[PDB]
Amino acid sequence: AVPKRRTSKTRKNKRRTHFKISVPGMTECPNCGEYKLSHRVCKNCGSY
Amino acid sequence: YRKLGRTSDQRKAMLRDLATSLIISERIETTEARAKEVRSVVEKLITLGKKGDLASRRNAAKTLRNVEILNEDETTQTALQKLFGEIAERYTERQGGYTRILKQGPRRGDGAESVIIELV
Amino acid sequence: VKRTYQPNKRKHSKVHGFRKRMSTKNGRKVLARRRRKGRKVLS
Amino acid sequence: MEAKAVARTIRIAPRKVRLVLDLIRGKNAAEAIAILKLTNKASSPVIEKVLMSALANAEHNYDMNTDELVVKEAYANEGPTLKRFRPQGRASAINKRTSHITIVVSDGKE
RNA sequence: AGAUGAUGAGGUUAAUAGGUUCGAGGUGGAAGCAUGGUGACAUGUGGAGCUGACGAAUACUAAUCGAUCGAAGACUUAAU
RNA sequence: ACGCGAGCUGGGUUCAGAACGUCGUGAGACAGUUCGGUCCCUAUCCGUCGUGGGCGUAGGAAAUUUGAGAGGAGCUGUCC
RNA sequence: AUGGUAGGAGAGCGUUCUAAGGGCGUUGAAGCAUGAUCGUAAGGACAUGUGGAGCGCUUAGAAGUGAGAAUGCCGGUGUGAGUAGCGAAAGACGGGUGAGAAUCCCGUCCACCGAUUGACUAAGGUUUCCAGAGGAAGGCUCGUCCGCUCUGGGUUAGUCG
RNA sequence: CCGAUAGUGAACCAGUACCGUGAGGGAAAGGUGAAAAGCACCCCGGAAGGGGAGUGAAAUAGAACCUGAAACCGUGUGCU
RNA sequence: UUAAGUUAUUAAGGGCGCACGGUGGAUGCCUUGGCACUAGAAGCCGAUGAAGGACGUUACUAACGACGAUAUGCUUUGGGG
Repeated sequence: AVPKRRTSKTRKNKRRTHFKISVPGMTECPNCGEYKLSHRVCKNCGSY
Repeated sequence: YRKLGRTSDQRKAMLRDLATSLIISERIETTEARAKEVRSVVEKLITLGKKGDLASRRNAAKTLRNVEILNEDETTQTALQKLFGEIAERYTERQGGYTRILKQGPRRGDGAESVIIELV
Repeated sequence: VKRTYQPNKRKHSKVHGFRKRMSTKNGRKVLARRRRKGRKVLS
Repeated sequence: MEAKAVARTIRIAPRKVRLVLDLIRGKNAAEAIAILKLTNKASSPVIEKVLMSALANAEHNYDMNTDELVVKEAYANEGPTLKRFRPQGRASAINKRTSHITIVVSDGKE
């Protein structure tokens, strides 16, 4: 129920190798303004 | 079908509230799933309005809430009256559809997929 | 659930309090102690 | 030529800010701004503020062109923590952590 | 198909989902009108009307414009 | 670990209460009986059951496959 | 001749201070960091960076004279881990304000308590009351809001206690 | 004799914050610079923060202000 | 070209070293404060209201000191400029 040994930096950062953010799509808005979110008419100048 | 994280009665009441507000305003901002569910509800209401008969009027009053609109020229009508007068005439010739969903970005307090749903 | 210290201004000032401490020789000794220690409040 | 900007004592944890910082390191400024606009995380607008401050510093103090710049360094360091005795639980402690964010931007020459 | 992710069906040269129309099955005779009955009620119009997930058909609505990644068949020997 | 309570009960025994019989001057005891009597834990490592990502496999891909090995299965009756 | 625990004997290294002598220091002391240096050991120098005022050496003399362990004391900081949890309850839309809104204001609908989630009076608390202003900290999220902060105000008795 | 975990419990807000019904118990907390000359002005930003400029011998001496160790958290790279 | 054989290149992440940063408050230097003592006075008050406090007092004000409705002080003698 409790850990018997502490976790080392190596083990911690190994476990944290799939813990990250992906990258969005970023289809560049052909209409006008900032770059639109894909399949989204973004509130901040999107035209999807 | 979707449960929307609510109980049966809460879901029913929220759906008919959404549909009434949409009939009132003709475009509303909400979440993706709620929109994908209220779509069918409002479309069936418009079908009843196009049928136009008394029985359909009553079966639509089963669903709609009793709300008063402040129409232009200082006139007043109900959502039922609007549905059976104007929204039925606009779509007398169209066969299905009547609604369109347009995605927007996420909200701040959540990461909820915001959406506009609009009559066409 | 019910807890200790149901406050009461009168009982506080009656069982503690300056006149009650001065009414007895041993209560005059706690005041001398608090004065000697430098306590800002004596009662 | 390098232009730098740092934001000190931000009330966000470094573990959380570094996730989004890792996406923009080595990028061009425009695409980095776009990534930050399209990421829904609490630290995105803060990092955007820092980045735009750096670009403004480059444009005003060093007279560089903002069309040919890249994010060279981007990191978050720990600031001082704030201790709070959580009363809701049973006599536990809660550290509110904070970050010093830094981004530097360069044209890639000398 | 599935905790997520995977898997599979589809992305306008399109029936993937929704809607619409028609069905299947389920329930069991809508409203309105008329008639009879003092009245509760019953009868007819009429296997009526209603119907979530099932099926078919129909582009009315949405699956947009796009962007990224992605190789350049070694060397040695023996046969040929 | 008379396999298995960080998987479950808690009938038993034995902790505070009380009673019978016996013993003890007595406080109390027997273990001889009887009624009653609080079972904690967010899984770090190995392990196990499933399920993904990366890289590899002398070019890169889609599909169909061989099978070194591994697992499963293995019961039985009555009647003519 | 030289393995060695209880243990006995001996010789030494370092720390702070004092006496005397002789010296170093803004042309940069002690401390800190690095180094491929010296010594049989404890340990000692040198060089370079940082720092910005005191410090070594020789002989002797005094000790609060050397820590890795005491479920030691005090402070900092991790691990578990982006994990458990975020404290009983119906919300939806529109409009507004704003740098910024699921969470603030207004409106409509809906719903809940209803011998009570209602209204008074005592005890207790003691300015939490009201207007503006504010988002650093507090609020288990957010916040343009607040019982939070700042400024200024507010309690009227012959018959009430 | 101590020189800020020392030395009075207290070098500063001390027998004070705080705990306890009460008798009583009882902390933590020193250092900009010679001189405040304590950053005019411009830029990003809602502000906080910062980048220049400037004062200064010095601003990685900027009030979370002498020196600034280690644990701990990171970014880059040579070998793997 | 066909066989047989050998042997690479990738770093999602990790290890070692080096450099540069942050956190944090040890170390050194310092002293506003303390510890132990020597010598010399004194040994302490109070109904003429004490020791201790509470309320107040500055133009502006919280705390501490000083003071008391003559209130952040009054008169007077003597120093000082």
